[PDB]
Amino acid sequence: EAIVNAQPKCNPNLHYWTTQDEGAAIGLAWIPYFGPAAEGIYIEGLMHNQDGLICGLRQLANETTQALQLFLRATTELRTFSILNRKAIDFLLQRWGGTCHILGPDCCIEPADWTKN
Amino acid sequence: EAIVNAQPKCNPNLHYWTTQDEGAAIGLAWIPYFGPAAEGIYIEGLMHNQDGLICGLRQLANETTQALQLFLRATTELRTFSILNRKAIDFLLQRWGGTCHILGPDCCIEPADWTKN
Amino acid sequence: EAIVNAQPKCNPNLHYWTTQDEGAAIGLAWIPYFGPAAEGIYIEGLMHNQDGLICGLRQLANETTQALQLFLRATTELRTFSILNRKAIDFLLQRWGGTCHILGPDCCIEPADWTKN
Amino acid sequence: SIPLGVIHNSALQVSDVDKLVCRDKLSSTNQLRSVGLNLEGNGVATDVPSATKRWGFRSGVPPKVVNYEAGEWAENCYNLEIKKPDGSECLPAAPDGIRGFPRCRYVHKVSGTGPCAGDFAFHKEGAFFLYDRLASTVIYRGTTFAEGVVAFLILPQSGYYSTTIRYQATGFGTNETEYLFEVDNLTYVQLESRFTPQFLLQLNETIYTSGKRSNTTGKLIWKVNPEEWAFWEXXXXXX
Amino acid sequence: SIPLGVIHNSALQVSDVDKLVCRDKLSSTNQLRSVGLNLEGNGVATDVPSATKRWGFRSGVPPKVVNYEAGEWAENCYNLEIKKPDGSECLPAAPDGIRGFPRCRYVHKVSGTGPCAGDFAFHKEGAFFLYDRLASTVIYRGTTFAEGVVAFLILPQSGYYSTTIRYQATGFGTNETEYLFEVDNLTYVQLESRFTPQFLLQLNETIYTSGKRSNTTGKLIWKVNPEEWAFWEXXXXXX
Amino acid sequence: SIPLGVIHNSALQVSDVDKLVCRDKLSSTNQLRSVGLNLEGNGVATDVPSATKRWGFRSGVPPKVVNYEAGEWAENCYNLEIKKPDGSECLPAAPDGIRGFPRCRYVHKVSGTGPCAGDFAFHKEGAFFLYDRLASTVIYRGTTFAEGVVAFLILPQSGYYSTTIRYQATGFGTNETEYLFEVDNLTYVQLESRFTPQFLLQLNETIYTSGKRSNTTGKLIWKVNPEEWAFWEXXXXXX
Ligand SMILES: *[C@@H]1O[C@H](CO)[C@@H](O[C@@H]2O[C@H](CO)[C@@H](O[C@@H]3O[C@H](CO[C@H]4O[C@H](CO)[C@@H](O)[C@H](O)[C@@H]4O)[C@@H](O)[C@H](O[C@H]4O[C@H](CO)[C@@H](O)[C@H](O)[C@@H]4O)[C@@H]3O)[C@H](O)[C@H]2NC(C)=O)[C@H](O)[C@H]1NC(C)=O
Ligand SMILES: *[C@@H]1O[C@H](CO)[C@@H](O[C@@H]2O[C@H](CO)[C@@H](O[C@@H]3O[C@H](CO[C@H]4O[C@H](CO)[C@@H](O)[C@H](O)[C@@H]4O)[C@@H](O)[C@H](O[C@H]4O[C@H](CO)[C@@H](O)[C@H](O)[C@@H]4O)[C@@H]3O)[C@H](O)[C@H]2NC(C)=O)[C@H](O)[C@H]1NC(C)=O
Ligand SMILES: *[C@@H]1O[C@H](CO)[C@@H](O[C@@H]2O[C@H](CO)[C@@H](O[C@@H]3O[C@H](CO[C@H]4O[C@H](CO)[C@@H](O)[C@H](O)[C@@H]4O)[C@@H](O)[C@H](O[C@H]4O[C@H](CO)[C@@H](O)[C@H](O)[C@@H]4O)[C@@H]3O)[C@H](O)[C@H]2NC(C)=O)[C@H](O)[C@H]1NC(C)=O
Ligand SMILES: CC1(C)CN(C(=O)[C@@]23C[C@H]4C[C@@](C)(C2)C[C@](c2ccccc2)(C4)C3)CC[C@@H]1N
Ligand SMILES: CC1(C)CN(C(=O)[C@@]23C[C@H]4C[C@@](C)(C2)C[C@](c2ccccc2)(C4)C3)CC[C@@H]1N
Ligand SMILES: CC1(C)CN(C(=O)[C@@]23C[C@H]4C[C@@](C)(C2)C[C@](c2ccccc2)(C4)C3)CC[C@@H]1N
Ligand SMILES: *[C@@H]1O[C@H](CO)[C@@H](O)[C@H](O)[C@H]1NC(C)=O
Ligand SMILES: *[C@@H]1O[C@H](CO)[C@@H](O)[C@H](O)[C@H]1NC(C)=O
Ligand SMILES: *[C@@H]1O[C@H](CO)[C@@H](O)[C@H](O)[C@H]1NC(C)=O
Ligand SMILES: *[C@@H]1O[C@H](CO)[C@@H](O)[C@H](O)[C@H]1NC(C)=O
Ligand SMILES: *[C@@H]1O[C@H](CO)[C@@H](O)[C@H](O)[C@H]1NC(C)=O
Ligand SMILES: *[C@@H]1O[C@H](CO)[C@@H](O)[C@H](O)[C@H]1NC(C)=O
Ligand SMILES: *[C@@H]1O[C@H](CO)[C@@H](O)[C@H](O)[C@H]1NC(C)=O
Ligand SMILES: *[C@@H]1O[C@H](CO)[C@@H](O)[C@H](O)[C@H]1NC(C)=O
Ligand SMILES: *[C@@H]1O[C@H](CO)[C@@H](O)[C@H](O)[C@H]1NC(C)=O
Ligand SMILES: *[C@@H]1O[C@H](CO)[C@@H](O)[C@H](O)[C@H]1NC(C)=O
Ligand SMILES: *[C@@H]1O[C@H](CO)[C@@H](O)[C@H](O)[C@H]1NC(C)=O
Ligand SMILES: *[C@@H]1O[C@H](CO)[C@@H](O)[C@H](O)[C@H]1NC(C)=O
Repeated sequence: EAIVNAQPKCNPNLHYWTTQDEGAAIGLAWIPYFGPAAEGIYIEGLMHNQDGLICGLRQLANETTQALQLFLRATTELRTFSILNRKAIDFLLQRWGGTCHILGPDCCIEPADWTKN
Repeated sequence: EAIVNAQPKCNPNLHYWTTQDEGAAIGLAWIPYFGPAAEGIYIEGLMHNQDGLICGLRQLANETTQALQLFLRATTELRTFSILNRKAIDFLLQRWGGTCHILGPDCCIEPADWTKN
Repeated sequence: EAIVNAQPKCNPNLHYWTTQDEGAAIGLAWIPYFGPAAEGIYIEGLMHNQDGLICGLRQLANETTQALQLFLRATTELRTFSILNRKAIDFLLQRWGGTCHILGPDCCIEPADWTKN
Repeated sequence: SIPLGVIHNSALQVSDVDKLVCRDKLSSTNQLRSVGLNLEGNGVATDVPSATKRWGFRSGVPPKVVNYEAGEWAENCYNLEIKKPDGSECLPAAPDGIRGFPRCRYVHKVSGTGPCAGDFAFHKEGAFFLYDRLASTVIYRGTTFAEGVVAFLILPQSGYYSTTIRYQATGFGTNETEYLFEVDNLTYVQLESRFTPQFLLQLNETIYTSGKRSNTTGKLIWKVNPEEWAFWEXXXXXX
Repeated sequence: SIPLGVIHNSALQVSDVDKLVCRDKLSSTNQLRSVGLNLEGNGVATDVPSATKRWGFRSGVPPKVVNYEAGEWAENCYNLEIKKPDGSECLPAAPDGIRGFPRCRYVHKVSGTGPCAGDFAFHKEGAFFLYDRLASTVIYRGTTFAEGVVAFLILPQSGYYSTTIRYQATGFGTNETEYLFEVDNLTYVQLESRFTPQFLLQLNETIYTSGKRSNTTGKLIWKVNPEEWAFWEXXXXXX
Repeated sequence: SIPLGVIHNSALQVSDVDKLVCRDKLSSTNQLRSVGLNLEGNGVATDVPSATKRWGFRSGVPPKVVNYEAGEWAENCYNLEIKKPDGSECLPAAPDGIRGFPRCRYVHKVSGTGPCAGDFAFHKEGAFFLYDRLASTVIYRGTTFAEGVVAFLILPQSGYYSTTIRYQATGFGTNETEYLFEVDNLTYVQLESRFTPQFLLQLNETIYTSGKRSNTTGKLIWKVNPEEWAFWEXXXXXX
């Protein structure tokens, strides 16, 4: 469905921290011996509520909790790192798990430029 | 090949335990603080030997052991959680690892509804 | 790009050790109780510098280090076992992550044997 | 199924597995992201008395940990050192590789005692304790964390200043818990929910500059006469 | 390659990688399942003397663990507390997150001594020790487990009662091992393979009700005069 | 992005994500391989004084580990037992499941002392410490390792003899480190970079056969008068 924000409040701005995707370091900063300590490996950013995304995210995370918790109850893995990779595999299985019927609704094959030939 | 049961005996019935796939809990049972203890997170089921599946499973597991053990000898991972995901990735690579030749035997693309157009 | 070897030296020969891919053991050697100890689970091989592969590998590994290190800085996983599986998933997403436009440059679908029909 | 967030028609939505939309393109794992969002942003009370009441001890439930890649700067964080009346630790040591939450404006360090009738401390509302890119279902001893939740989504194709506010607690985890804001090791201020972090900081500063600290060897406690907005928008008296 | 089970033509089969059948549809990871099946169902002897003879100590082989998602209710399980004659533990403590097998009708708790000429206890027939959704190649101290094997397959698109039977052992892991069924801390019954769990339970009950327990401070041992079906279908004499 | 090696036009190349070539076929995960290659093969100095100078102690950086599937037989390996002057260990014990490098012709076991002004020992050039199918960013105590780097690639669709050379060190990890080659527990030879492993072995053998060992209870140290190719192609004097 669509995400409906049912929280008492919503901070519309998002001051976020994360880690850089690669980001070839200046000179020798990539060597662990010379690199930054654990506290200084973060990049920061600011995101506003365009398209109401921020507030939606806050609801989305809330709504995720239940399902996530149930998953974590069923797993014997102490630390779970594989949710996103499993979701990517499921994305591929949804489209290409079976034979693709061209022009079908569950087949993502476009014979448009082949039609004009 | 086909699975041939070579065991001295076969319990044809399968009283099984497992964990629920999500299964949105009644009310607040999903919160770990309120949820069931480790001993009470299991669902139970009974499966009979239709199509001779049960007995076959017992052979299959037996036959798996060797291969599994060899795998576990070669891995440095203390706990292996990735066999099924690797098998899914291999399933996708088998079909879509290379270019798909329509009408070919190793291409799972059906231009049937496109043929009648 | 292409791999340019910029090392002071290159051992053109590669005396390598690894673990066998399955390799159904002779008799009962697959049982851990009877199997080899940790020190005797390796196979050995010798590879020469045909097509200049060996030297290239030595450069490739060197060139990988930076990127690898940055990755290991960003991850909270103590031991990373998933790089190759993630790369396979990325291989599949590159080709089949979106709808496939037949005859397009980013679609690996060949309607050749279907063209002659 | 764990919900997955996707941007459709200029709005975030939860994607349904029972619906294949070929328009969405997932070209690499870089498009997939896990996100941690603090309860602070939903308007929950962040004062120590209110925050602690959302946590409770329980046994028989194995702890669980899940990683997340990006997080939100927090106004309020918490760091607990709780022991039983006999001195045994109430919370487990942080497991290897679990560090405190990386961005906290105020770290509420609470030290005290409680019954701790449970092997682990869980969130009574099902939320998570957010650490450095790891979210746990339980509280670790002496490790800074924020209350938060995790979301998963598909992307389409000044400086940092931290201040530590120290508290003393008795009866931790019960309905008769008592809290003291610590000015120094012998000066304390009775605490209630009304006290905001900046208010506590200014109380401490004026107590120091006005000499109201304990100039004796004993413990001095201050109760304050009176004297609903979100942050992003020997006893004696003080009147 | 690790075999994968698939249902073809109303029968389970092992799928061959050297064969692409487009008919099979794997639409999600939910179709893939790992399964643990107990040796009990293959007809192996489950009495303690027979079961123990299938395990042995060995060094130089690192232990390995693999998870499985579903398991089978077990009639017989085992729980070992073995020490060397000098009192040092023979088996390693259970690693974090490894709990006992979740469904056992009878748990054969064995305590005793043996040489234990090996760093770990392995299955001599290559089988696995089944724990709670984790299968190990080695036995963990004081942790309930069942003997079993693991299978992997692709799906197509009363209550629980447990009873603990206690044993004492000497010379564990050798060809001269001796076992005693424990009635109480001072009453024991000589054990052999013929003794089924229910038979042991009724022996214990009649010994208790008939007063045949040790009414002294010494150890009393009972040998029984005599007095091949599967479950799913101071010495003295007792004759 | 982590580079991936692929064989194109009879030559190895780094594949660019910004280029889809449909000709490449990845039919199974067996085609993907991780490889460990020793710095030895790039021509780096392998003598203990030179090798140690490439490692250094640092704090604040969590250690990291990545696995690799295949490795190269090494001429030179290293095994460190370093302590501070007060006897506290300078390196952490090997974590569970991390064994020494599996193929070493010479293992340079170094024991001694140094300041060790850092929580972990890292490679100053960013290389990795190669263990048994695991590469770490830090050195583990008493565990044999080789200096190396890791590569990832897509495949297209005599015996083993090891010798241990023992050294003593003072001021480990500084610019005034001192090394002694150990002949026995009371006989030592002053060491410099010029000394190759076979040269040290023959020095030891001739010292033993010529009786130049310490025939007293004291420590005897030998300095040697003089008396750039790669391997694959009480003091006194010795002149
Ligand atoms: C996702 O987002 C939703 C919405 O924001 C959150 O919903 C909250 O859920 C919790 C419980 O899961 C609710 O807390 C409960 O409130 C009940 C009634 O509310 C009292 O307080 C409100 C003021 O907030 C008054 O208006 C009202 O009249 C009540 O006085 C209580 O009865 C419950 O009590 C239980 O706990 C107490 C504390 O120990 C015990 O003493 C009781 O015996 C009893 O066990 C409980 O406190 C909360 O009100 C909900 N908020 C809203 C706005 O609806 C989700 O929690 C959130 N998900 C996650 C994972 O964070
Ligand atoms: C998958 O399924 C198969 C079939 O059920 C199982 O096969 C069993 O394999 C084990 C060994 O791996 C076999 O055990 C061996 O038996 C040999 C001969 O059998 C004796 O016992 C039978 C009664 O079962 C008699 O009929 C026969 O005449 C023999 O007297 C023994 O010689 C072997 O001895 C070894 O171990 C003993 C015990 O320590 C030592 O004293 C010896 O020196 C020697 O080392 C061994 O015991 C068993 O018979 C097989 N069963 C069947 C029905 O074939 C697989 O094990 C199973 N896979 C897994 C992983 O569980
Ligand atoms: C991938 O492959 C490349 C190429 O082989 C490797 O490159 C080496 O990189 C390291 C540093 O990362 C270089 O070492 C540095 O050398 C500087 C100058 O070189 C001196 O030595 C050479 C002889 O090799 C002389 O010709 C020259 O005149 C210099 O005297 C030094 O100034 C640096 O000093 C730093 O460390 C020292 C030691 O503690 C300190 O005292 C200093 O204060 C300073 O901090 C440094 O030693 C090396 O020269 C490069 N080799 C080549 C051939 O270019 C990569 O390292 C490799 N990648 C990986 C991951 O292995
Ligand atoms: C930091 C990056 C390098 C990687 N991405 C990301 O992590 C965010 C970048 C922004 C937009 C996101 C949709 C993705 C959500 C975001 C986030 C972080 C923390 C809490 C909530 C949300 C913020 C992480 C994208 C590109 C960005 N430049
Ligand atoms: C428990 C579930 C929720 C999930 N599945 C499953 O685990 C079994 C459900 C049955 C049929 C399976 C083929 C799959 C094998 C099965 C099993 C369990 C233990 C030992 C052997 C076999 C039993 C697990 C499917 C759907 C079921 N309702
Ligand atoms: C050992 C195997 C069973 C598996 N493979 C492999 O590991 C190598 C076999 C050779 C060729 C490779 C391209 C792949 C690189 C190689 C390697 C090993 C160590 C350092 C550097 C390189 C050597 C591993 C392939 C097939 C081989 N027969
Ligand atoms: C706290 O809870 C206990 C539970 O029995 C109750 O007896 C007591 O009166 C409560 N006290 C307060 C302050 O609510
Ligand atoms: C305050 O008390 C703590 C705990 O005993 C102690 O570690 C700290 O040094 C004290 N601070 C001062 C300023 O005395
Ligand atoms: C309290 O005020 C003193 C004096 O300004 C200052 O040194 C100290 O850090 C303050 N304490 C806190 C917790 O802010
Ligand atoms: C001295 O002690 C008194 C009583 O504790 C206190 O009120 C005062 O602030 C202290 N400082 C002074 C008197 O300067
Ligand atoms: C047990 O095995 C040992 C092995 O040497 C042998 O000496 C002994 O006679 C055996 N005893 C039995 C009861 O088979
Ligand atoms: C039996 O002995 C065990 C081990 O010493 C002890 O823990 C247990 O309490 C005893 N039981 C009785 C009823 O004495
Ligand atoms: C033995 O019998 C007594 C008396 O009925 C009972 O209390 C006890 O639990 C029994 N022991 C076992 C191991 O069944
Ligand atoms: C008393 O002791 C004797 C000898 O141990 C035993 O046979 C009997 O069962 C015990 N109980 C009695 C006599 O009631
Ligand atoms: C070693 O480095 C220190 C760093 O201050 C310096 O004082 C000293 O002179 C150096 N010694 C050598 C042998 O280079
Ligand atoms: C040499 O010294 C070491 C360390 O004290 C000791 O373990 C070893 O046994 C000694 N070797 C001889 C031959 O005395
Ligand atoms: C040194 O020589 C003696 C005598 O040949 C030999 O026993 C010993 O192993 C040698 N030591 C080393 C480190 O090679
Ligand atoms: C005896 O001792 C001397 C002095 O340490 C030494 O040079 C010699 O090699 C030793 N062996 C002999 C004299 O056989």
